[PDB]
Amino acid sequence: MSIENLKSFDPFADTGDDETATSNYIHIRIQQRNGRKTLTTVQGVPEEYDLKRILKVLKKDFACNGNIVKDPEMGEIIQLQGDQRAKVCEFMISQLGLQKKNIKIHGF
Repeated sequence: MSIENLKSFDPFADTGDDETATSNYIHIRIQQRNGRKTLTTVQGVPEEYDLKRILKVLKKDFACNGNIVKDPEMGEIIQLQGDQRAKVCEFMISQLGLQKKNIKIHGF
């Protein structure tokens, strides 16, 4: 037998936030010719996900050609072809870890 030693409480504490610089966490530029061929570019991919990992998973998922390009603004614009825009955004954020601190959208 014991003397009031059941259901012991324990600490929990909390984490520590920290902001470096807000302006754009994920770039997204769409381009079309008012026809059928749909194209969408994206940038800001982390190191954990290379162009080969995104091109292999995208092409294997729903055949989403995810190649890379070099623009005069940076030189790493990941070009993604396919009518799965909302998908690339849902998969990018869901895979990035709920990243929405900022988004650089292009204006055509």
